[PDB]
Amino acid sequence: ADYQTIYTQIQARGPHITVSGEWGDNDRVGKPFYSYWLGKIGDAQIGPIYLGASGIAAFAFGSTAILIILFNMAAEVHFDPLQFFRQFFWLGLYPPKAQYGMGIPPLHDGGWWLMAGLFMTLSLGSWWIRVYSRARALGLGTHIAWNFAAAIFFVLCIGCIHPTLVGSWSEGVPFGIWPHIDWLTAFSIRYGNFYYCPWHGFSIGFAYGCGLLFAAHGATILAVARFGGDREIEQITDRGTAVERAALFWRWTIGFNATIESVHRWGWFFSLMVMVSASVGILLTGTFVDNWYLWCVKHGAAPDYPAYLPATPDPASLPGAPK
Amino acid sequence: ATEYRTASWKLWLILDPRRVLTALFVYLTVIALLIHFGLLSTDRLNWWEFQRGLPKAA
Amino acid sequence: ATEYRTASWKLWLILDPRRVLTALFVYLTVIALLIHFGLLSTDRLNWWEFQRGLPKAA
Amino acid sequence: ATEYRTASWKLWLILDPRRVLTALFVYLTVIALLIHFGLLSTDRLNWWEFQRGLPKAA
Amino acid sequence: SDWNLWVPLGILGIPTIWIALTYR
Amino acid sequence: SDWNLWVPLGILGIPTIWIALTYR
Amino acid sequence: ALLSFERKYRVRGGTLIGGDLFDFWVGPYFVGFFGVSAIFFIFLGVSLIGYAASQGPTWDPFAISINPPDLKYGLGAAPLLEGGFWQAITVCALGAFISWMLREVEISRKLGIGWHVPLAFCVPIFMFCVLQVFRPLLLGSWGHAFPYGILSHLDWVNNFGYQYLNWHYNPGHMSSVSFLFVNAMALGLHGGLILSVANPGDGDKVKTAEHENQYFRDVVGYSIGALSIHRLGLFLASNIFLTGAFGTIASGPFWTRGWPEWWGWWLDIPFWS
Amino acid sequence: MYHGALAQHLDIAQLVWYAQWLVIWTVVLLYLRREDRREGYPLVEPLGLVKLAPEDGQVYELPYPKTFVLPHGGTVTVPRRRPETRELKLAQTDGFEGAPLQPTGNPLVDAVGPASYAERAEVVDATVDGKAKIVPLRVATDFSIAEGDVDPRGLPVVAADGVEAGTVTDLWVDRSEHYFRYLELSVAGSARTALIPLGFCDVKKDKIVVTSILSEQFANVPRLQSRDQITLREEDKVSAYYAGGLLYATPERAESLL
Amino acid sequence: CFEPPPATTTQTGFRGLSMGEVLHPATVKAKKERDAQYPPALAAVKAEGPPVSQVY
Ligand code: BCB
Ligand code: BCB
Ligand code: BCB
Ligand code: BCB
Ligand SMILES: C/C=C1/c2cc3[nH]c4c(c3C)C(=O)[C@H](C(=O)OC)c4c3nc(cc4[nH]c(cc(n2)[C@@H]1C)c(C(C)=O)c4C)[C@@H](C)[C@@H]3CCC(=O)OC/C=C(\C)CCC[C@H](C)CCC[C@@H](C)CCCC(C)C
Ligand SMILES: C/C=C1/c2cc3[nH]c4c(c3C)C(=O)[C@H](C(=O)OC)c4c3nc(cc4[nH]c(cc(n2)[C@@H]1C)c(C(C)=O)c4C)[C@@H](C)[C@@H]3CCC(=O)OC/C=C(\C)CCC[C@H](C)CCC[C@@H](C)CCCC(C)C
Ligand SMILES: CC(C)=CCC/C(C)=C/CC/C(C)=C\CC/C(C)=C/CC/C(C)=C/CC/C(C)=C\CC/C(C)=C/CC/C(C)=C/CC/C(C)=C/CC1=C(C)C(=O)c2ccccc2C1=O
Ligand SMILES: COC1=C(OC)C(=O)C(C/C=C(/C)CC/C=C(/C)CC/C=C(\C)CC/C=C(\C)CC/C=C(/C)CC/C=C(\C)CC/C=C(\C)CC/C=C(\C)CCC=C(C)C)=C(C)C1=O
Ligand SMILES: COC1=C(OC)C(=O)C(C/C=C(/C)CC/C=C(\C)CC/C=C(\C)CC/C=C(\C)CC/C=C(/C)CC/C=C(\C)CC/C=C(\C)CC/C=C(/C)CCC=C(C)C)=C(C)C1=O
Ligand SMILES: CC(C)=CCC/C(C)=C/C=C/C(C)=C/C=C/C(C)=C/C=C\C=C(C)\C=C\C=C(/C)CC/C=C(\C)CCCC(C)C
Ligand SMILES: CCCCCCCCCCCC[N+](C)(C)[O-]
Ligand SMILES: CCCCCCCCCCCC[N+](C)(C)[O-]
Repeated sequence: ADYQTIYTQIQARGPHITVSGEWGDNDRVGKPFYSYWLGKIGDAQIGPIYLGASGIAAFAFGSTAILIILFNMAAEVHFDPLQFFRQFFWLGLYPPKAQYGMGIPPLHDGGWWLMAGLFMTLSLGSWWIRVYSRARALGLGTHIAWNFAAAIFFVLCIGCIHPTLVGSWSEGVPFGIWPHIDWLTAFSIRYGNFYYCPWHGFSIGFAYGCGLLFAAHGATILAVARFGGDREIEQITDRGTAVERAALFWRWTIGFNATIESVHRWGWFFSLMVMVSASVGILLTGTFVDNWYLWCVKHGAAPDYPAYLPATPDPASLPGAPK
Repeated sequence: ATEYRTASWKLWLILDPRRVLTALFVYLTVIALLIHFGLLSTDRLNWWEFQRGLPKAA
Repeated sequence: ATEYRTASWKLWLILDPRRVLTALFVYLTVIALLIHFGLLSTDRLNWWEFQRGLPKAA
Repeated sequence: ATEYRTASWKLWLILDPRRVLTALFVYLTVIALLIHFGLLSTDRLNWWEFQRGLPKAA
Repeated sequence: SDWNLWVPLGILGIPTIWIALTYR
Repeated sequence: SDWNLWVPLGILGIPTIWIALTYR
Repeated sequence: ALLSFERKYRVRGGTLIGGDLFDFWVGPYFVGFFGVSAIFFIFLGVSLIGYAASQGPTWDPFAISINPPDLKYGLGAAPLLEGGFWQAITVCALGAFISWMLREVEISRKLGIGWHVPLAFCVPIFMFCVLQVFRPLLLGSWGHAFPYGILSHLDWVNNFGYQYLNWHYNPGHMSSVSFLFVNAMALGLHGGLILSVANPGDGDKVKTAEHENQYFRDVVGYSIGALSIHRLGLFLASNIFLTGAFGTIASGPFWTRGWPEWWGWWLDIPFWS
Repeated sequence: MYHGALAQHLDIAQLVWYAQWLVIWTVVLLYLRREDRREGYPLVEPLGLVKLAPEDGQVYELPYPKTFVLPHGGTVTVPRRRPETRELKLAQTDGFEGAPLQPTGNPLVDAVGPASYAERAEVVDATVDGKAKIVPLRVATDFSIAEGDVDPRGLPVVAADGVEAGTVTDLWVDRSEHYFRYLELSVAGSARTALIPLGFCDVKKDKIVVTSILSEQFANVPRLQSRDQITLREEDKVSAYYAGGLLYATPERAESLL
Repeated sequence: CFEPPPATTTQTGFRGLSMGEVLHPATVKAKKERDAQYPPALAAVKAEGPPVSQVY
């Protein structure tokens, strides 16, 4: 085979050059070290890191959040250290279990949930700023920041916005491995099956889309790596045989192609759209649709199947039923 | 070698004390924890708690 | 060789003490663990607990 | 050949002791484990536990 | 007690011998 | 107390001796 | 009909099967032997869907469905309307897929590029095969496969997953899901990063490769490097299905309890139980 | 009475649905697809009938031009009109639109099909400092191989025949990526070094195996202009030569398997 | 842990929907053995004499 696409056979070492920012060249932190193993898939060098304010802040809120989360998880196993470690995935920080509408709930029932929520929110933001500022610091464009934005917004939607529009904190996602997942099912059951929500559709489309696209783009570049097609930026400004082939390949197959530059747009667009599509769906849910299946039936989208075993009338609705 | 009987010691020319030291430190620590906690998760041989072992009693 | 009978020793020219050592360390530790825990998971052959065995008793 | 009979030995010119050695090591270990645990998962031929076999009894 | 059943002995033993003798 | 249950001693002991004697 | 640079590349040869007779382009499409074959399946398979859907009970595009045969039919053929057409299409499907993939091989041969693309395309094909073919073989019926139908297919996914009591816990799934997410995020970053360097805003000069590196080594303190991201993308993408395929095949043939119960192995290690 | 009901059958969800669609398509069409036509358009025609306009809907098609201001001076405008004026040594099988072409002479030297290169700017690729990006390890003395790898310097280069083509002189490094791009070997029989892309050779413990081309055709790998630096065009030239050999080394590489 | 094949399967809803039960044949056997200790019916007796209310 061609081994040079899978891993790197002969590794290189030498002096790395620092691009001086607009500001905060000073707030780079740590002794850069190498990993020979890591060097077989990517660059081996691992430090330094930029610090600065946004960072500081993000960590600040982030940690507080984490602390509140974990601490409460411990409190669930009554602080038994052995049990904690065994039961860890099953432990969580839950939102309120009674109906208080949108009132700040008691500490012991959802209160702590809410606090961690707010702090997680704040870290996300601080981080956002990091991403956005750094870009501007180095004279790049802001695309990453905007993609990241959408992601954050979707977190907001399922965290507080949706709860708000229906007006109960009870609808919040809980913190914890298994329990954040149990949420998914509950939430779906409640809103009459999410497979039937169109935005869930869209989203998934775009998500699989990403799969397809990365596999394709990924594969395409490696296929043309022999002509130095991995040098993607010089290819943009001075088109070489590499991407000429890459283009041709796709044109001869699906019958239209991209450019080396624009394929990146497509990917960036699909990525974004996952998060956006999602957000919409979440906003609509509870607010305008109560039961997504029934809704799909009102617009006759829903498939209907004959009975295999005899059809069963609901017993509640019989003459002389109990309760 | 200062009146040594074996060559044993040459091991440290082969092995690297810093690795050994550090490894034992960890190794031991873990075994130790396993034993402590593991014991304290039985009914007999749990000090720290009331004998809810209910040894044979009831 | 200093008064040897076999050439056994030449193994270490081939094989590397440090590997063998580090490996054995691990190997034995794992086995030791398996047995210990393994035993302590039975009914006969658990020290560390009240006789869960109900040996013939009922 | 220092009083040999066959050339069998030339195998190690071809094979590499270290590979053979290290593999046999693993191969055997696995079979060993297989048999041990295998046996200890039956009813006849479990030592380590009370005769669950209910050999004919019930 | 190994009576009538030399099966494993044969299986274990035989090779043991010819492994001894073939590769000298 | 090993009553014809020299079994583990057999497995433990035998090699112990030849490991002693073969690599000298 | 040609890109300005297209002509110098349009040369004969590098077909896998049957040489020169099929070696031509219709417009921008390269045909080849497998071109022809693909088309044939596509056309037949689609037509077959239509006819089949015509004798359904609806024509709402979401609501149309071609279901596989009952479980009683085993691994045999079913009446055409009672699951047979399902069978038909499934073959046209495979047909199309494979012809598609081989066509790609022919194309790449002609261009002197690597075969990474076709191969990559092989992964989903396999998963299709896993779900429609293998898993049903192992349970011994076609009736275990999924139906063709936009909403219909999801119903299959849905029930399947509740057959083990909470599919979220199935460890194959966990891995696959993780990849799905990482992949998406990573495409976003890769997308953005190139775009930022190329279109730096204002009359700022286009930046260098070093700026890509700097940027990430700032934000998260590591840069995977330019080639390798491509390599890595391909990897993430691919294990979506590679790992999942394990969880899928497992459910039924190798596990019949709820998926959560399976974590019992850890939850129940008797030491700390 | 219901939340989100615009009629007895019309609800706000339903409307949003279409809305969503609308946007998607718009972006796709009125944007993304335009952005795609920055290279190689407008379409060209060497058979068809009086056409200054692709698939119809599209001669707007091309977006208005960008202007990439380049890192080390100068501007590029996209889309462009970059004309191919190499005179291709390719005869047509038929005069037909989309019937394939036959090379007239040696395809590897005449640079056609998989052996064709793009006419890139005849300049050296640069670092952020203004040094040359791609250089050998005679020049980049600061750079080195990672401890734990095989130094290919000294090894025999074995070609497709099973015949030693020559011996490895050097590695060439990308200074801004810390990555090795080329082996520079000494083609035995002549007094010349030829540059092979590292993606065309399987490096072993003892030998470098080159499946791409035959031993005899190492003599004709494109010559470098300078000794210690490589232009962007020379890169494409070198790469295309070996890849072209994947279809043109032996006559059977043409043919189908049966 | 990785429970070996085959599986008993039934169908409980329309074809192609993936509805129905999935059993490990082994496990069923074990349960069936267990649910067999149900002691057999006692030998039926001839209804003869007065009602127990007058006897006891
Ligand atoms: C185990 C789980 C599976 C699954 C789970 C699943 C979920 C949960 C969802 C879908 C959705 C979708 N799935 Mg499914 N899926 C589909 C296709 C589809 C589309 C109807 C839609 C979006 C696909 C997409 O954008 O992907 C990426 C590819 C892109 C963007 C390129 C374009 C592809 C195009 C959108 C799909 C074209 C297919 C045609 C509509 C129908 C067939 C062809 C025609 C000519 C007969 C195909 C063709 C196949 C097979 C087997 O070939 C299949 C298998 C499966 N899906 C597995 C069974 N899929 C979503 C949906 O919309 O459901 C309502 C959805 O929510
Ligand atoms: C039984 C329930 C189901 C369900 C329930 C469901 C719900 C309720 C929702 C989705 C949603 C989605 N579902 Mg679905 N789902 C999907 C896939 C998807 C995603 C495309 C999309 C969720 C968006 C996302 O990517 O989240 C992952 C990305 C996230 C969460 C963003 C994270 C970014 C964030 C910045 C992360 C960084 C965090 C920091 C590091 C902080 C650290 C924390 C500290 C402070 C402690 C597939 C492919 C399938 C299949 C194949 O069946 C499926 C079936 C189901 N879903 C089952 C039917 N799903 C969402 C949606 O689209 O609804 C319309 C959604 O709301
Ligand atoms: C009812 C029966 C019991 C039983 C039956 C029993 C038997 C029959 C045996 C033991 C043995 C052992 N038992 Mg025991 N047991 C022990 C612990 C022990 C260990 C002291 C010893 C394990 C030696 C070993 O396996 O080597 C594992 C690892 C080794 C040897 C590594 C060192 C060698 C290495 C190759 C050399 C390299 C050293 C370098 C300096 C370091 C290199 C560093 C590297 C990483 C760079 C504990 C802590 C308990 C408790 C808490 O209840 C207990 C209860 C019981 N045991 C039950 C009461 N046990 C064994 C023994 O030999 O006693 C001493 C033994 O034969
Ligand atoms: C209640 C049930 C659930 C469920 C049941 C489930 C099952 C049973 C399976 C998955 C699987 C998967 N699930 Mg899960 N799922 C996932 C995500 C995923 C995917 C990562 C993974 C694989 C999808 C697949 O098989 O593609 C299918 C795509 C295929 C087969 C490729 C089709 C492409 C084809 C080769 C080419 C098609 C070309 C077109 C016909 C051409 C037409 C186009 C036009 C241009 C002509 C998420 C993110 C969620 C969330 C967020 O909750 C979720 C929830 C659920 N899943 C619910 C809990 N899921 C699969 C898995 O891996 O399980 C471990 C799987 O088997
Ligand atoms: C389709 C769109 C996709 C998408 C897109 C994008 N995603 C992005 C970006 C874009 C564009 C970024 O630019 C940004 C980034 O930069 O990446 C490079 C980012 C991010 N997405 C992350 C994770 C992620 N993305 C997910 C999903 C999707 N993303 C969706 C799918 C998921 C899922 C799916 O779950 C996950 C988990 C992080 C890497 C990063 C946030 C960092 C943060 O916000 O920091 C917040 C800071 C903290 C939490 C503080 C940490 C404190 C430590 C651990 C210590 C606590 C210990 C304490 C007890 C004691 C203190 C002592 C201490 C010293 C020990
Ligand atoms: C991890 C790997 C990822 C990945 C990778 C790659 N993906 C690739 C490639 C790579 C590398 C290509 O090289 C190839 C391609 O060309 O690039 C565009 C391709 C392609 N992936 C398509 C769709 C796609 N990728 C999906 C998934 C992933 N991709 C995963 C995530 C999904 C999901 C997830 O649903 C979809 C729908 C087509 C656009 C295209 C082939 C067209 C075709 O196949 O032609 C042949 C067939 C047709 C044009 C029509 C077939 C009609 C048949 C005969 C009968 C009707 C269909 C019947 C089966 C009913 C089912 C419908 C029902 C469910 C309601
Ligand atoms: C004129 C004349 C003589 C007529 C008589 C002749 C006649 C009638 C003859 C007989 C006809 C015959 C025999 C055959 C018909 C033709 C034929 C073979 C047809 C096959 C056609 C067919 C089935 C087409 C369908 C196309 C298809 C399957 C899918 C459409 C594409 C889709 C949905 C893609 C998913 C969306 C997607 C990922 C878009 C991505 C955008 C792009 C362009 C990605 C690709 C791409 C990537 C990924 C890069 O990395 C990249 C890197 C650098 C440069 C470029 C690219 C690039 O373009
Ligand atoms: C060049 O410009 C650019 C850069 O350089 C400037 C960048 O650095 C960057 C990006 C900057 C970065 C820092 C990139 C790093 C971003 C990331 C998201 C990297 C993180 C990746 C991971 C965390 C790995 C993912 C791991 C998980 C999600 C957890 C999964 C959990 C489990 C249990 C998985 C279990 C199974 C596995 C782990 C592996 C299973 C594998 C198999 C079963 C089979 C393996 C298949 C193969 C090996 C392929 C077959 C082999 C051959 C074909 C030879 C970009 C975007 C840009 O393009
Ligand atoms: C000239 O006209 C034609 C063309 O050019 C226009 C063609 O290209 C073609 C295409 C022909 C080719 C060989 C194309 C090149 C070959 C490939 C691309 C390989 C891929 C081909 C396939 C996967 C399948 C093609 C082979 C067949 C359809 C043969 C049919 C075999 C049988 C038994 C049909 C009779 C039905 C029964 C006996 C009932 C029992 C069988 C079942 C229930 C199986 C159905 C259930 C499944 C899950 C199918 C899975 C099994 C497979 C997909 C092989 C044809 C046919 C046509 O003649
Ligand atoms: C107006 C008023 C009063 C309040 C407004 C408050 C507000 C903004 C609420 C909104 C809250 C939001 C956005 C809540 C969002 C909650 C969400 C999305 C939770 C989702 C998932 C969380 C998961 C999966 C977390 C599990 C966490 C753990 C198992 C423990 C945390 C630990 C780690 C991640 C490891 C790091 C720790 C290590 C260094 C030791
Ligand atoms: C459900 C999400 C899928 C969104 C649709 C993706 C757009 C496919 C691109 C078609 C390109 C059309 N064309 C040939 C004019 O270029
Ligand atoms: C891909 C997701 C499937 C659900 C989409 C719902 C389709 C609505 C269009 C159907 C026309 C009927 N309607 C809305 C007027 O009642």
